[PDB]
Amino acid sequence: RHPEYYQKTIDKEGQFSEDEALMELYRKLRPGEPPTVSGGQQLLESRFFD
Amino acid sequence: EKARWYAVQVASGCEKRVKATLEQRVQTLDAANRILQVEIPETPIVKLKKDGSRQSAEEKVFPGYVLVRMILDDDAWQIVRNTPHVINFVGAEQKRPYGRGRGHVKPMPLSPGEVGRIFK
Amino acid sequence: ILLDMPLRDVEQIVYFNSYVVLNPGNHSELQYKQLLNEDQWMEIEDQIYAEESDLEGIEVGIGAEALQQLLQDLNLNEESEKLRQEIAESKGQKRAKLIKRLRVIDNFIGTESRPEWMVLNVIPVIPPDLRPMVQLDGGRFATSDLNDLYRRVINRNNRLARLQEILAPEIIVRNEKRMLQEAVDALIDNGRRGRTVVGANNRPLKSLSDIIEGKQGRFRQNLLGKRVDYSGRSVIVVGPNLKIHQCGLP
RNA sequence: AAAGAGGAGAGGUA
DNA sequence: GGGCAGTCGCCGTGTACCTCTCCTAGAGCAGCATGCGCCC
DNA sequence: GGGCGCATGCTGCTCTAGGAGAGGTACACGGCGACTGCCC
Ligand SMILES: Nc1ccn([C@@H]2O[C@H](COP(=O)(O)OP(=O)(O)OP(=O)(O)O)[C@@H](O)[C@H]2O)c(=O)n1
Repeated sequence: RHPEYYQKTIDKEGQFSEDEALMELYRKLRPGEPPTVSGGQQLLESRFFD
Repeated sequence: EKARWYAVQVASGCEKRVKATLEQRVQTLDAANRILQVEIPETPIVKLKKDGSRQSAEEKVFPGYVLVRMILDDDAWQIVRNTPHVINFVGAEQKRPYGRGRGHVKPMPLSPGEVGRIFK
Repeated sequence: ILLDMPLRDVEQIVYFNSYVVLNPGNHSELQYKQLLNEDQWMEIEDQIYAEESDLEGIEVGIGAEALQQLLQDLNLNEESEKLRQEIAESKGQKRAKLIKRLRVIDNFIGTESRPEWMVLNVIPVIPPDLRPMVQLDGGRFATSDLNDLYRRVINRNNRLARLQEILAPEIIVRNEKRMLQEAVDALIDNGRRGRTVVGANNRPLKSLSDIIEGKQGRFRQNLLGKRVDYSGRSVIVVGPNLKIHQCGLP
């Protein structure tokens, strides 16, 4: 209902695609391990949807 | 060939199960080109029983590790690390960034001289 | 404090997470007591093993315990003189730190101790009557926590010795050394550094330091207070017609 | 001659 | 260079007494008593 | 039908182990000392 409030977050944090977002999620959730799109998808699915 | 030898840490008394499960998984996944052969080296040694006779039974030379010949790639690493009764690879440990617990272990192959020595 | 290094570097040399340069040799970038890494050590190994010249300075970089060697190279008198000279031309928080180090050094001169004694080669074992086994349970036996830790230490030591005897590859031996160090640490003080050893149920075991520590430790339970013989206890009622120095006993 | 060993939970009385 | 200010981890938190229960580890391997099939 | 031989479920001896999380997580509150950030 107030889209101009989220614009600050979008600007100061940058934009992501699906694959880039998944890679970032893997990077921050599992430090050290090599990032992978399928891996991050697996963490998301096993976390909030299984 | 880029297939190198690595050592994998497994559970106690769970090496035959790990070998069978890993070979079955790699066969059923059609990934036999990445992972070639797994092994548990053994050696028969005198095993003197109640009397003076030696049973000469086989015992493991590395009780707790299994050897794997494979090409180290990301996907094959993912399949290997997901096998049950497998703790982690053997290599160079790394410092955990934040919090407690273990870090990330970078695998390291056995040198040609060593792998020659173990394999007679 | 003695080695003049941050705690993180010392903790990384132990537990097999980094290398340390014990001898710079005739190199231009290497320094004494310099932390290295696996990739960097690989680069220096490639440089030295290229069969080239000017590098025959015997570079000794050993990533191990490697603390006994660093503590054996200390000369107390020379360092004492150097610190005393350097104290005067300093001020502020820079001075105080040096002062601290000086303190410790002079201690090791007063007691005529060796700084390398902080690394252990032999381990004492307590008498068996202070850790009883107990023969209840009909057919089973009672649980004592010191025995489990001693057994784990002995098992790891025997495995490491057997592996070292048959000339195993030197990537499996370091694993056994790390587990032996962790086992000894758990025996001495449980949970001080890393994870805690857990018994049957998710309940931590009792180490040697947990026997003398707190309100239920030896000091505050068995030495400053005791149970006694020739004692009784009972309910009290009111007795009139008594004298102020008298009491009634059943 | 012999005879109890510790530990962990839950609930009470001044 | 010189810090302020902020953050993270370790230490500590009254005294005596009474009763009830559950647990000393858990999985592999071989011995054994039982059930069922077989040949006369 | 009946004695005998083999398969099999039940159970006790043994040993060994002992690693590492799986997740049982997020969960008190104050005081003090030891690092680290981002600026003047
Ligand atoms: N947590 C507690 C509770 C009680 N007590 C002891 O028990 C007494 C309580 O006495 P009680 O008979 O319960 O109450 P009184 O205050 O004496 O009042 P009254 O007898 O009139 O009811 C306290 O004073 C104290 O000596 C204590 O030490 N600690």
